[PDB]
Order: sequence, then structure tokens, then C-alpha cells
Amino acid sequence: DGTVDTPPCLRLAHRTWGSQNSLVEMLFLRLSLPVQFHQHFRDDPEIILNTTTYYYSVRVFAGQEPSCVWVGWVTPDYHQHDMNFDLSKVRAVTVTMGDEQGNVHSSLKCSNCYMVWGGDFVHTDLVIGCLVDLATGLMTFTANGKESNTFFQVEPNTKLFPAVFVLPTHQNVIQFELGKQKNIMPLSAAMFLSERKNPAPQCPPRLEVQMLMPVSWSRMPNHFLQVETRRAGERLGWAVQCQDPLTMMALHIPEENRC
Amino acid sequence: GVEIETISPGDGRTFPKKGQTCVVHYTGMLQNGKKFDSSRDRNKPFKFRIGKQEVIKGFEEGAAQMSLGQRAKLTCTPDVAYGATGHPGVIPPNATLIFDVELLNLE
Amino acid sequence: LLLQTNLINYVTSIRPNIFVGRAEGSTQYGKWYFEVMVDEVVPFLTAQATHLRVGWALTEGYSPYPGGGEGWGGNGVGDDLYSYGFDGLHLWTGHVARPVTSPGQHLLAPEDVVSCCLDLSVPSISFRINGCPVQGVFEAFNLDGLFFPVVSFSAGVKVRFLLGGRHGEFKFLPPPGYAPCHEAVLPRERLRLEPIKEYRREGPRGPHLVGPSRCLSHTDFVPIVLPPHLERIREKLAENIHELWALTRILPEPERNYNLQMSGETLKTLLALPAQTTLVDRLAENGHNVWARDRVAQGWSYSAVQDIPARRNPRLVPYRLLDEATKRSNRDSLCQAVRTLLGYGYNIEP
Repeated sequence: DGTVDTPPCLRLAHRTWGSQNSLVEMLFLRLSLPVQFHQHFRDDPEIILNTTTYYYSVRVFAGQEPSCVWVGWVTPDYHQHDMNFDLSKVRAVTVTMGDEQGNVHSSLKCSNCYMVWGGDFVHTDLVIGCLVDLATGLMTFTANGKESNTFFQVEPNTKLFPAVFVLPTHQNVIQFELGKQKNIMPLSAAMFLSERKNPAPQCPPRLEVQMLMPVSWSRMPNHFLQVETRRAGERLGWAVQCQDPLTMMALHIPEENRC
Repeated sequence: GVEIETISPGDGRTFPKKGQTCVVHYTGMLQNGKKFDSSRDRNKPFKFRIGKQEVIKGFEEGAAQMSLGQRAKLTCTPDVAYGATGHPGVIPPNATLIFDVELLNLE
Repeated sequence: LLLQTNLINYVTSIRPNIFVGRAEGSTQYGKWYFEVMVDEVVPFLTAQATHLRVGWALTEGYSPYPGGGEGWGGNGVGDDLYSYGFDGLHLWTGHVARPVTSPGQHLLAPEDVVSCCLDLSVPSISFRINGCPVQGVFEAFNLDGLFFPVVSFSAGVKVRFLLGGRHGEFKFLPPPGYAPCHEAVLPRERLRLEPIKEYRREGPRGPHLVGPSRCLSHTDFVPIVLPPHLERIREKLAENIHELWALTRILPEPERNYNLQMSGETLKTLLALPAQTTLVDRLAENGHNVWARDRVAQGWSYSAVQDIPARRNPRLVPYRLLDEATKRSNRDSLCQAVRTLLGYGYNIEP
């Protein structure tokens, strides 16, 4: 529950860290709802109302090595469940667009995982904060009150969920502190439409930590697409043809791009 | 602001003129990507005569710019299509639309 | 807030068994080229648009399960950031459309040939449609895993693969430094087209349920004292190898010395480290790995057709991926060595 001198927070505690029976396996966290940028972009009451920058802070509890704590944002199209995970192992791709003359006019980079290593930044608890501006299209990472050189730029329209990847190292592991910087509107305002202009930080019941289960059940389609293949050409190569059309009706969760 | 991305090359022999009915199968989606209307689902060609105010201004301008047998990505600014007020329940206020039209024939 | 509902069309991805991956010691060219022509595509068979996309995919991350997948469904090659591709007008990666200018500026059409150009040493993928390159190209992709061509058709298409240079005449001349796709066919199995991770396969009596397919990763392509009595045994083996050279002609002392110099690699391998057959097979595998490492140090890389100027070798592969004939020849040589050891009277612990 929200404290007078502390914003409302969510904390993760290992149930049986002392017990040898409990596992120490890799685990991933993802908050229930996304943060969406504008379709197109360019304590003081006025600045607060017009602020397009949001802030959430995650506090790594004492006794937990910062080297195992990776903090940042996650794209909804994330499916990496590596037992040993590193930022170098993150899939990424840079798209470069040019003209007929070869001049590079537009260059962009998109990845499904935007985080910074806790060990890269650095027995006292360190708070790691992330500053995101919807209208700027870029984010700044200020942890422990100090800004970091690394920063990322995002596409005009994309979804982003708060996320931290932490390896179990202590009984009290980590804490999600949903708090607002003096001139930064809290994440709760952008989290829901109704509280868009509410400076007070709030934690509605919908927001919760969603861990990454390795295997989930699914239903086999009743009819599959029939595809035929053969090497129909000595010089025409292999040929494939499909004739029967087939359609399937599905529902879309707006919170996370899924069907 | 009608920037038609030529999805399929048009014949170019004829272009819409005033007094001629236009036949299209317009598939529509919002800026975010969700589909709101697709005449294809109805499976009936949408028929409208150019020149009058039967359709929205952006659709008419794009049809005039488009040619027979040409598929184009129709982008409309909120000023030319709806705007602060829209169809209640379908088009959110001051939201752009991305139409996908193709002209079967011009009459 | 509410759960929006709409119907889509099914999508299926097919690939050849070709695998291309980069590693520290892997014998890969690092640059490949292949072309695909579309014989006939129906623009619209179902209410939703039929999408045709040609690109490359990773063998470890690409999971185009038929169903909802991600986004709105109908996940193509470019739906996930694992794989790459384009639809002919927009580059597709991570379920986002990148508007790339093309001189043709039209979707994939019948009697249209599209091709790919990718480099593994320098992480860039380029494409050429109708013989003209695309204005924008991919870059800075992860080199982990093995790549392969793949196409994602949407419920209707008439398209033919021309990746195989020997299997099919190329429509356009490949750019310099780009090897044909068919040159990378693995010697173990013949080229074929199979769906990716097809968990169900149709059967005559009934549908056949297929488990998780197991495929080799890039690690598969990745490749001290001489006792004096062992030196006497090596002299005896030198006489035996002179006899072996005489047999290969189909025992001079200099010939025995030359044979000993040739077999010094096997002697050093034995010095480093039924049961005799297993030890012989292990020694042969180590020797073939050493040969592959020497070839890699010489810049050699595997290809379907071996070219001396291009340093291509049919055996530029690890022993596990090597053909059965080379394994049999190595086993015969190791059996001759085992016979020589039995004649020597000293046997090492297996």
C-alpha cells in the first residue's frame, strides 16, 4: 500500500531462498499493461499538465548483486526465454533506407528488448529509474539520481511494457516503485486514459507482474492449409502451389498484440 | 494530404470524371492498424458518383488521383475526413484513417 | 478495452533444407544469392489481402505456428525480429512495415522474379527485384544460429523456387562475390522442401503427429610427449606405412621415412591421448577435425562443387557432418594402424 513518504510499490520476495529445495532458475517480469506512444510526434502545475515524460523506478534490494539485475523496457513481441540471458544475446536489427544515388537519408534501429545492465551502471540499495517521453520519441535512463550515456529512440507507434530481468540472489529481491519525478508525470497517468491528468501516483489492481511461463497450451487447427511441393523443372527449379483457401476467425487482446 | 502508395499498377487509359459512377472495394483501417470497415467483407462493390458530396472529400480526391485497376494506400488527414466529430462508436475524434481502395471499373 | 473480433487467413512457411551460418571456424562462404520468380498470384481470394513475402529466417527463433501468433495473425517471415523479409513494397521485420522505395513500386505479380543478397561477414541483407536493387537494405542483424531462405504464402500462390543453380537456371546473373544457394547443400541429405517445425504431418491411414524437430546449430559447423618405446613403435608403423604406400601404388627406407612424416599427425594424436574400433574412430574424427582446422587456416570453405581457386572442398566439413565414404576410409586407415599396433605388442588402455 502507498505510504506517506513512499509511493505505492510492488515488491518481489523469494519464498524459500534459505531452503535448498527452492530453485534458483532464471525468471522474467512484465507489467500487465503497456505504454503507448503518440501516432505522430514533433512540481510546477503547467509543466506537469503538459509533461510528455513518464517515470517509473525499480529498487534493487540490498544483498542482491546488481550484475544479475537487468532493467528496461520490453516490446510485446518478446519470446526470448534463454536460461542464461545477456544484452549482447538480445536480437536486434538496424534498417537503413537510401536513395537511388546511394545517399543514406533515413536510418532506424528496432529491437524487442530495451534495457541496461545493472552491472554496467555499477552494500546499499540502488534505485534504477527510466525516463520516457511520448512526444520526444526517445528515452533517458537516470538511475540513482545520475543520468546514463546510453539511450534509445523508438518508432512513432509502438507498445512498451515495464520489465526487469533479475536472477534470484536474496530472500528480498526487488521492488517496483511507481513514483513521479517533480516535473515528470507518473506512469499511472499514461497507464490509463481516465487518470491522464492526475499527478498523484496510483496502482490500480489491473497492474501486476506477469512472469514468463516456458510452455503454454494451445489448440490444433481443425483444417490445415494443403501445400504441394516438387522439383517440376530441370531448369525451372522447385515449384510450390496451393489452391484451397482457408480462413479462421480470431479475437485480439488490445493490451498485448496477440490472437 | 493524399499520398497514394501505388500497390498495384493502374491501366492509365482512363481517369474518373464528373458525372461518372466509381466502383471500388475499399478496405479501411485506423492509424493504429485495427480494421473498422472492409467493403470486401460485405462482398458488394461500393458505388458512388463523383462530383457530389456523397462520399468524404478525401475519398473523392483519392479516387480522382487514382486510376482504373490501381490499388493505392489512401491516407487522409482529420481535416478532410471527419475530424473533431465522427461516426459515434466507429471513428474516434480527430483520428486519421488509412483506406485501401481499388477501382474495378469507372462508369 | 473490449476484445475485438475479426477473421483472417491461414499462413504457412516453407524452406529448403539449406542451412547457412557464421562462426569462428565454420566453413561458410559468408555471402549467398538466390532468386525466386512468381508464376501466378491471385491478388484477392479471401476478404483479407493475400500477402507474399520472401526473406531469410533463423533456425532457432523462427516459429510461425499456424494460428494467431503475434500481432493480428497471419504471421509472415517478417512478423518476428528473429526473421527478415519484405512483401515487395515494404520491408518487414518485427511486425512493422518499412516503406522502401522501389523503381517498380508494385506488389509481387505473376512473371516477376525477386532475389536476395546477404553477407555474413558484414551483417547486411540486400534484395533485387526484376534485376534492380532495393533502395533500402537491412543491417546489423544477429549472427547467432543458421540462416535459410523461406517464403510465406497466404492461402493461394503459384510460385517456384530458383535458388538451386544446378536445379534451376538463374533468371539474373548473381552479383560478384555471391555464391549460388545450391552450392551450400549439405552432403548428408539431398535438397528438399519441408515446412518449418510442422508438428502435424498428413498420412495415408491418418494424420501423423510429429514431435519437436531437432536440427544442428552453428556449433555443428564449428570444427604432448613422445615416449622412446613409442618412437620404436612409430618406426615399426613407418615400415607398415611403407607397405601401405606400396599397396596404394597398386619397402624402401626413404619411403618409410616419408610415410612416417605423413603419419606424424596420427602419431601426435595418439601421444596426446570393439573398444579398439571406438578408439580408432575417435582418432580418425580428431584427425579429420585437424584437417578441417588446417583447411580453415588456409581459408577453405565447403561448397557443393569444389574449386581450387575458390578454396572450396567437398570435405570442408566436420567429421559429424562428413560423408560416410570419408568415415569408412578413415576407419580403414585406423584399422591398419590397429593391426600395426597389435603387431607391435603394446596396446593402450581404451
